Amino acid sequence: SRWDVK
Amino acid sequence: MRHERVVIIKNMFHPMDFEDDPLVLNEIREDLRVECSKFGQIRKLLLFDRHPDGVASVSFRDPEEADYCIQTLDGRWFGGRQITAQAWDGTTDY
Ligand SMILES: [Cl-]
Ligand SMILES: [Cl-]
Repeated sequence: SRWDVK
Repeated sequence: MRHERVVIIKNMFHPMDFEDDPLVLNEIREDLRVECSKFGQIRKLLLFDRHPDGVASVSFRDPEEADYCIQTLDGRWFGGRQITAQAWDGTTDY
């Protein structure tokens, strides 16, 4: 998932 | 009078992201559905995949579900982008 990738 | 159930999420993507990978759009769609399913019963989930602001709309069964979604997602990071989440204004189309 792409969630939380800064 | 209006008890808002629709959450507008912005900066999730740029439409150029889908130019050279045909799978990214649905990967994002499901990423969003999986995350938002924790906040409430989803009635409708839409990605405006040609909108330059990277817009998605998620409609919930209860207004408290939209509030919980807004609280959790606003300012969170997604694929290297900081996203916004806000209650729909009831008038703007995407
Ligand atoms: Cl849907
Ligand atoms: Cl129901």
